[PDB]
Amino acid sequence: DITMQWYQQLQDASMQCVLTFEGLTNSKDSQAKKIKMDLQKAATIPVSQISTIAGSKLKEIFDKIHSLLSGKPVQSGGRSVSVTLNPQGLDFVQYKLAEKFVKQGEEEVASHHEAAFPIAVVASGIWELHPRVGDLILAHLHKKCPYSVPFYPTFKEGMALEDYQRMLGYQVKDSKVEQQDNFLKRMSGMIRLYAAIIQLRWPYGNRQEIHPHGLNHGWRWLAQILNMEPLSDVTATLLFDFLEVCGNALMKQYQVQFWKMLILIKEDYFPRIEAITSSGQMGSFIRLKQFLEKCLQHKDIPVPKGFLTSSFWRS
Amino acid sequence: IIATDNVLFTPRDKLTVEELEQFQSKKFTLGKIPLKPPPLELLN
Amino acid sequence: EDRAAQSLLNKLIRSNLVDNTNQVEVLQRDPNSPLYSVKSFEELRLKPQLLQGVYAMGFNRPSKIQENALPLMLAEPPQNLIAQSQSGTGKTAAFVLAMLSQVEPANKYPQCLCLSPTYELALQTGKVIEQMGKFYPELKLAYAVRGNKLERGQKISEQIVIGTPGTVLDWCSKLKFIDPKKIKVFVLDEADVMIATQGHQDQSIRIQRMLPRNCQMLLFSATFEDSVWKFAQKVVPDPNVIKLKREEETLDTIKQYYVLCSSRDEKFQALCNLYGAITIAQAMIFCHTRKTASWLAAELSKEGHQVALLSGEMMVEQRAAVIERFREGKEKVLVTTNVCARGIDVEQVSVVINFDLPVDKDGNPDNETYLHRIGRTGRFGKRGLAVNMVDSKHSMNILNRIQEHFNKKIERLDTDDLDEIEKIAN
Ligand SMILES: Nc1ncnc2c1ncn2[C@@H]1O[C@H](COP(=O)(O)OP(=O)(O)NP(=O)(O)O)[C@@H](O)[C@H]1O
Ligand SMILES: [Mg+2]
Repeated sequence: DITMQWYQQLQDASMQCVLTFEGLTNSKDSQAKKIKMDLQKAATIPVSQISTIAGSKLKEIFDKIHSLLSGKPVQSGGRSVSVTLNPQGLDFVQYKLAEKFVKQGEEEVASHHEAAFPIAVVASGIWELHPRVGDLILAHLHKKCPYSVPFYPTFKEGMALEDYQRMLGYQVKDSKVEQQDNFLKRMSGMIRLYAAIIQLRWPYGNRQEIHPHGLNHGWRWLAQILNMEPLSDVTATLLFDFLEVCGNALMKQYQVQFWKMLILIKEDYFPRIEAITSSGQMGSFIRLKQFLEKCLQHKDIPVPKGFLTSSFWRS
Repeated sequence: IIATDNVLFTPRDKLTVEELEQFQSKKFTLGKIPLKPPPLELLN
Repeated sequence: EDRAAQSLLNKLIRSNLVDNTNQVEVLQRDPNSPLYSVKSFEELRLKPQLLQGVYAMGFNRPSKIQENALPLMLAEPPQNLIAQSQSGTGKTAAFVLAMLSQVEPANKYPQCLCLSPTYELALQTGKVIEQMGKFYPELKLAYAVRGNKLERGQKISEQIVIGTPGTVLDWCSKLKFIDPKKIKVFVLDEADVMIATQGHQDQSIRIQRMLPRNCQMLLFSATFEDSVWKFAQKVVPDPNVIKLKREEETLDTIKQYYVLCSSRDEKFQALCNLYGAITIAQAMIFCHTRKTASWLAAELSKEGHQVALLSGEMMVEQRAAVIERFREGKEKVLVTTNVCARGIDVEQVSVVINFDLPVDKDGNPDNETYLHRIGRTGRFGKRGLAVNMVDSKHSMNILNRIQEHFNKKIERLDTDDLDEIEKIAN
């Protein structure tokens, strides 16, 4: 409940932000849509630009966002734009910026696991300079993927199924329901992003402050889920791609205590899945063992494929 | 002018007796993993 | 013409099988003979050093085409084969495995001969040999291609040979570098491209005729053309035939759209305005003119946008490097023109943009190009996106004609009214 209470604090706190700019969105005037247009535009694109080419140009995106959020003018397509145009713009750009980071993790990272780090660092860095934006991230990240909280949504009695699938985070429309395959990835990419943000820190600026969402939340995550009964395909998948991304940073931090947690899932939580998963979904559970059978004997969890190297930073 | 500190590890304070005994075992007990991170003392 | 190059680029960028859900047809010469089918490498009972190499390079179990091809080739007596399956199904890995099994370790002379249309393609096939047969000490390979100048009187000691068609002929006959009567296996890789040169077809046959009769004849082709099938029969006598229908790709799971724009600067404004509207990871943009592409990519870069540019002047290996970076995420958008325009398999692509419509020469819709271009995104149920830029009524005329062929509505997109754009693909 400590988590569920904290889970609601962020959710209804975001709803407060949905309403603080209420009127900027619900405006149909010509100028009223031009403003709403140019802000969301020049606030959600730099995040889409985040590449793996070089940390040298990755600073441009960071600075362009810091200027935008801090109020300075920012060069957009055509004429420059700033938040100073509207008082509601700030509390609006912070909302749309937050969704983009999870969205970039939703689509890009799900497909391309390595892009999780060059996006996280910018997020983990903007989180420091502007803590308000971070709670908004934790807001959107949590609803779109309640498994990141982590809490498994329980079935409320007397309710239709399509109502319940939406709660699980499945994208659903009038008649279309998102397949499981094209759903599982959307959740991988989200927690692979989450597993990257907690271990990375923005190098530039020389800040003595501390990580806003510390690697402590990575321990609780693994703990909080390993103490409850696993879902068939969701757990054994999410449990893997979280450890692949953040299992190297946790091994260094909580040296022996982390290993204990691994020799548990090996002999206490693996049986908890062999029965739960049917023969038609053992795909995820198999990767999870192939991942640990090595790591346990190798005494080492490989650094995640895609980690930003020194070369990436200087270059 | 102050600069705050961290919470990566949890002090020996704020740590229940059931949790202290978990961190001290050579094996964890299924379903009773402490939520709070371990202390600096027992990284072994 | 450009089929050899397309094959070459397809080799350099292919990272794994192209999965297929069509069942393989088998046309065994003696139908009375039961069908040969395998589901794992253990069943074939390969040599230890050979199976060691197979598992070494990442193969868990035979591919769909290999489930029928491998046993048929390893069966006794030696049975010939003509295989037809699209590029990327495992054809090359198949006859490389077959070769290394039939060879004898101690005998220092050519026992297996492969014909590749070109020198570059020969190298790629050679690389698969070196990998799969890395656990075969003393087993070497010799490249019998133009440019491999050799001194008269020399005798080859390699147990395998690979070379272009015109030169391999010289090796065996006039220069006496090879004795054809010791060849136990013969392959003609990529017959689909082999026929593109009239000289190659004749030179390949003449070589095939100098071989013994007990020599296992093998031929492979990506396409099912008639000119191929007519050519394959002349090369492989008393043959078996294996066919695998090309994976048909559809638009069932893609949402198609388009935008009306007055000029290029509006097509560009239309594109930039979209980027803030929806989740867009990486996307491709196909243009009509090389002058326009270089402009667009420049205009894109100018806005602080990481873009990759594919142009025809670039070498083949250079095209691959840009593509590889594109897959690695180094570049987030690829603007191309006539270079690899059918469809490139980059997985993190969320949107396909047709800055100009896929136009065939003569000014008609290029439906094959349009289908493959989007067929790549959204296979086996993935959701993709398609946006067509219309700059005139003639371009608009083509759009409805494409809409006719595929029977899917390409709905209108107004790049204004963000609310609508957010709804486009999520
Ligand atoms: N059994 C297998 N398991 C996994 N990957 C495989 C297997 N067989 C082949 N591959 C890989 O799939 C890709 C295509 O292999 P290849 O043999 O070149 O196919 P394709 O028929 O052969 N191409 P092409 O020669 O142009 O018609 C390569 O990257 C191989 O390493
Ligand atoms: Mg081949």
